[PDB]
Amino acid sequence: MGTQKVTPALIFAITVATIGSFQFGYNTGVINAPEKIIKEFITKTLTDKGNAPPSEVLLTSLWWLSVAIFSVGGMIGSFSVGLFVNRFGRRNSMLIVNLLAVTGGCFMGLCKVAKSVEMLILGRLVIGLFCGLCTGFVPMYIGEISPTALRGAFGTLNQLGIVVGILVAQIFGLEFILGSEELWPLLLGFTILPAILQSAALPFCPESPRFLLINRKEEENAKQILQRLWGTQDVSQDIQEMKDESARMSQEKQVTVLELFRVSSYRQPIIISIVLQLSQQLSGINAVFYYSTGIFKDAGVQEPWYATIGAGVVNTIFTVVSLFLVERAGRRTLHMIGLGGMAFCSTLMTVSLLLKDNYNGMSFVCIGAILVFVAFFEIGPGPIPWFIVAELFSQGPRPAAMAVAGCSNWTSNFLVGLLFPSAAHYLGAYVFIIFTGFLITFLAFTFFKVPETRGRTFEDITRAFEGQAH
Ligand SMILES: CCCCCCCC/C=C/CCCCCCCC(=O)OC[C@H](O)CO
Ligand SMILES: CCCCCCCC/C=C\CCCCCCCC(=O)OC[C@H](O)CO
Ligand SMILES: CCCCCCCC/C=C\CCCCCCCC(=O)OC[C@H](O)CO
Ligand SMILES: OC[C@H]1O[C@H](O)[C@H](O)[C@@H](O)[C@@H]1O
Repeated sequence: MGTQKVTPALIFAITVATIGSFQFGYNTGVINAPEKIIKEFITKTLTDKGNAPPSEVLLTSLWWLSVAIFSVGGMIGSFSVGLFVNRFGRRNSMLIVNLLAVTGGCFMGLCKVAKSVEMLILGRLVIGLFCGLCTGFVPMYIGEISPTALRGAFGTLNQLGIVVGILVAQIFGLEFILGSEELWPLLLGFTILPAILQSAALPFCPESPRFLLINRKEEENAKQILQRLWGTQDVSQDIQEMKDESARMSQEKQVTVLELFRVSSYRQPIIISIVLQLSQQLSGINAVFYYSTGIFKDAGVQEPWYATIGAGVVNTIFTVVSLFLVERAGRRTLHMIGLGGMAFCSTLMTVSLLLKDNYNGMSFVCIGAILVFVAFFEIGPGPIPWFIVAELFSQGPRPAAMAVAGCSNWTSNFLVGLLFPSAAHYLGAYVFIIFTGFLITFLAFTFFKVPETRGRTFEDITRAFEGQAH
């Protein structure tokens, strides 16, 4: 660490940033529990306005839209971060977009008294736009303000917020809390509250000193912010690394999305970045989490909702585990262990499901395979892809790279949700071998293609990619 310290100022800045991480997880998970309540609302709204009750095809379509419009907004929002972070800075970008969070949350809080299914859909679209921007803003901000030796650990706090957000959404979704016919608008409108908290706290967070020095050429301002955030007057190594990056950025054209696919020096890290996002989403994690309740039920769990909250607890615990390991073990090891362990668990889900009606006891194996699958996911493929893109690029290309990577994350998220019900319909229990195939494929890619970034400066990582490109 040299003289660099973890100050209360640093903890404060990063915690406040990860409120957007909490928003992404909360809004990802909140919609699942009140599904029947919300379909009832859709039917009652369509009839109360005169129309004939929806068929189940129509109800399913409108519910699918209510869920999926979120991912569409996330695809658009994540791809749009480059429009914000260089124009307003990283800190102010997070501040401004909470207008989206409050607006989207109000559309969802008010759709029932407005008797407006459109307002529900618009809300989920707006909150997806917000969350898409967040999933880009937060790791960029944390990656740019963390000490190098702790960039991975601090990067994992983003995923910690996501999984804490999911767990809170599951808990609030319990019917004796907010997941009731009366209170489900509050379950969705809750997202306004973190946003108000974060917006109150963000002015007191520092701008990224890398943004200030490199993008804005304010060396003295950056240096002062670094000295306070890290609790030391000696920041010469880091300042000089930033001046190196500033010199490099000055000598290369402004980076565009398309250019990331033309320049050889950028093509390797952007392929890595995109592939690592796929390895997260094409693990099937959101298919496994969402369908876990029905799988638990078919395995005999008498109260399957508490087993899914158990999965959410496991999801949180092993994010903390990854947090305390990623600087020791490094990115490669944790990510590969997660992919490999998930490969085993998804395969075991297929095997247990195929045998459980014949072999007494395999039901307990289905239950364990789901829970262990989630633990392995959070060892690496959960947290690492969200923060790794920030450390794979230097200052100039990072916003356009994270726009692309994040969009690929949301798009593959969408594609799993789009295609999984059909594949499960044809393949039954074999559907999880599809995720096994991706997991194994991406484990091979990781072992052969993903450099170790732990404890390395951005300049050192970028130089290695340029050396390879030569
Ligand atoms: C000033 C007026 C504000 C209005 C008052 C309403 C505030 C109530 C909000 C409660 C939930 C907030 C949850 C915020 C999310 C916590 C972030 C997190 O989970 O941390 C991630 C990781 O641990 C790295 O810190
Ligand atoms: C739980 C009561 C059962 C009755 C209602 C059945 C639906 C709930 C099923 C799983 C909840 C999982 C919540 C945790 C969040 C999972 C993460 C996720 O990806 O959500 C799925 C996707 O957003 C949208 O399909
Ligand atoms: C007839 C289809 C079922 C009715 C609607 C329920 C499905 C969720 C709706 C859109 C998925 C949006 C894509 C992003 C969602 C995350 C991936 C996911 O959750 O996959 C599981 C999903 O429930 C399915 O496979
Ligand atoms: O905890 C798992 C959640 O976080 C992951 O990093 C993904 O961003 C999200 O799709 C998933 O539902």
